[PDB]
Amino acid sequence: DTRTLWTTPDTSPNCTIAQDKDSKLTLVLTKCGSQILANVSLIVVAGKYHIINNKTNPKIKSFTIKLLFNKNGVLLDNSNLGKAYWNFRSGNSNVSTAYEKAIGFMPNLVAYPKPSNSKKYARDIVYGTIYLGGKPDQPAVIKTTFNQETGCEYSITFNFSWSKTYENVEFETTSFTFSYIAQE
Amino acid sequence: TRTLWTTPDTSPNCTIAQDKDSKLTLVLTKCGSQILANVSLIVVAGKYHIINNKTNPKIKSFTIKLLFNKNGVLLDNSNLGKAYWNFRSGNSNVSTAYEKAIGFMPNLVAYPKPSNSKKYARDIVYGTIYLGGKPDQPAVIKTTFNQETGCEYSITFNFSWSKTYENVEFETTSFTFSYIAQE
Amino acid sequence: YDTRTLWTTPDTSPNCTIAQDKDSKLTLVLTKCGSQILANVSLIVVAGKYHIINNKTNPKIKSFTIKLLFNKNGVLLDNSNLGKAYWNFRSGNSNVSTAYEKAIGFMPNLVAYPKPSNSKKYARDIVYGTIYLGGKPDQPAVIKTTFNQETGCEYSITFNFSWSKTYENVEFETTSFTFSYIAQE
Ligand SMILES: CC(=O)N[C@H]1[C@H]([C@H](O)[C@H](O)CO)O[C@@](O)(C(=O)O)C[C@@H]1O
Ligand SMILES: CC(=O)N[C@H]1[C@H]([C@H](O)[C@H](O)CO)O[C@@](O)(C(=O)O)C[C@@H]1O
Ligand SMILES: CC(=O)N[C@H]1[C@H]([C@H](O)[C@H](O)CO)O[C@@](O)(C(=O)O)C[C@@H]1O
Ligand SMILES: [Zn+2]
Ligand SMILES: [Zn+2]
Ligand SMILES: [Zn+2]
Repeated sequence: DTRTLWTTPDTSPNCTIAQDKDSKLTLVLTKCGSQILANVSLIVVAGKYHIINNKTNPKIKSFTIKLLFNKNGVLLDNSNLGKAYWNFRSGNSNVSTAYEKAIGFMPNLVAYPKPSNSKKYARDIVYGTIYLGGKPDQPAVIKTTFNQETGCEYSITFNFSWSKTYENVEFETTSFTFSYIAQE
Repeated sequence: TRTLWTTPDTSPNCTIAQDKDSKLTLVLTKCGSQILANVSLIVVAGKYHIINNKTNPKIKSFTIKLLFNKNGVLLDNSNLGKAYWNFRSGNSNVSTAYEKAIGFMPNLVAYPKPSNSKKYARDIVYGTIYLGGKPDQPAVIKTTFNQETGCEYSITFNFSWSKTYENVEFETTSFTFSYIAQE
Repeated sequence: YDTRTLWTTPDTSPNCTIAQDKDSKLTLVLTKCGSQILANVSLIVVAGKYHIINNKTNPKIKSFTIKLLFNKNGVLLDNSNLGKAYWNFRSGNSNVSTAYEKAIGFMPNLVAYPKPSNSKKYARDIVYGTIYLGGKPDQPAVIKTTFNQETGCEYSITFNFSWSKTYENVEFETTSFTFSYIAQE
């Protein structure tokens, strides 16, 4: 109702992009009535997307992190984010019990409809720019899409892409804030 | 009572050039002293539906105005229609039109009404939305608080672009901003 | 009395020292929404070095920083650029009668944004944004907000204002920027 659904703010890897637990996705979802206030950042610690080099690897330009939810708002097992520490805040960590329901934290289906025969509108997307290493001249685009995945009831997906040729740049980002209309 | 919105549907509610030619999706959530705001626009017909700058070089901007009285009631003078601007009830509105919404109005000390005194830029918020969800099609959304005359409160959205777009449908991604509330 | 809001008040009375005493008004509003702080910021320089920007006359004037430093209790330290006099909890459009003793719930989270130490420094304690001088679209200036990266304090929120363009006689008064950060409690 007014609680926080988050990933914990530690640096302990909780996310799988290319290989297992290669990244820490810090995501904090806070319910303010009909809108959800969201704060996001990413640290890649290992694998394909850890150290970006577009001189040696020119085709590594984008990747996606998917969060898939069922009818009750529980994170599905096939999401990129691990189910382990995706829960309500208890202090600096989480409560002992994994949550039953989080429908109030899901994106609104009327505002952000699933793919169908009807006309797809752009309002289910939010664009933002974060910066690698905190450097102002190293931007990367974060594209957030609501409810556009199949095999779920609700989805939040993060697409990270860049158009610059980076040479040995560690992929860890500044933080970005956005919001979206809630289901309940 | 914590949310003022246009309804999350796609039923056209806004007049830019011709009558009801657009859908302005605006949600205002009260968070104490600040109002969390989320906004997108879909133009369905008329002058600003399919943008062609190579045919029409002058069509580069337009403004949607919301004008309020002392009680925070929307005026029929505004670009957005009064019919579907109300407090949240599920995925729709309350059956009765609201009487007072001063808590949702932009703070007068922070954003003063037009007057002989100095005008500061802090009553403006700048954002970038994208047409058709395409990253290579940016358009500027300029939000201004309490800068219209003939009303007590106002939130205006100015859409502008500097790129030459050919056959591009004006339907936008969402943008989130906030402002200081009157009470 | 509103304990869910820490602000400078939304007036235009100089409260901040960048180059000379009270040369600016920093309007900052911190609204607590559970474990996230919704923040709203703008800057008006009224006098001194950074008031009227002329980069043709003064090529090197391209940046400045406004620092807010806090102790263990979340009280603003006097060596901060922002004056303590009107940094308080909200009462109407003004502040409460007496200065606050605690505001830990408004401080940046320490696990999320750790104090300078021997550990690996992560970029997530930075929020980048762009505001505009005079409200003109062709006059951008980058606002860089960093959490808990100053030494000599327990908490800190710093605002670095910088620009790349050569501005000639431009009054440094900005549009508003909204962001959020994870709260300590
Ligand atoms: C934080 C920020 O806004 N950075 C922007 C920078 C800076 O204006 C300059 O590098 C001066 O620091 O310019 C860019 O064109 C770039 O480098 O790709 C876009 C980027 O978004
Ligand atoms: C979402 C986003 O930030 N898009 C930006 C794009 C993309 O960086 C590139 O098109 C790579 O896809 O580049 C622009 O110069 C453009 O096309 O006008 C600015 C625009 O704001
Ligand atoms: C509000 C906004 O996005 N302004 C942007 C402007 C405008 O697109 C053009 O001036 C057209 O008015 O273009 C810039 O390249 C510039 O002038 O430095 C970046 C700046 O951020
Ligand atoms: Zn690393
Ligand atoms: Zn259309
Ligand atoms: Zn001045």
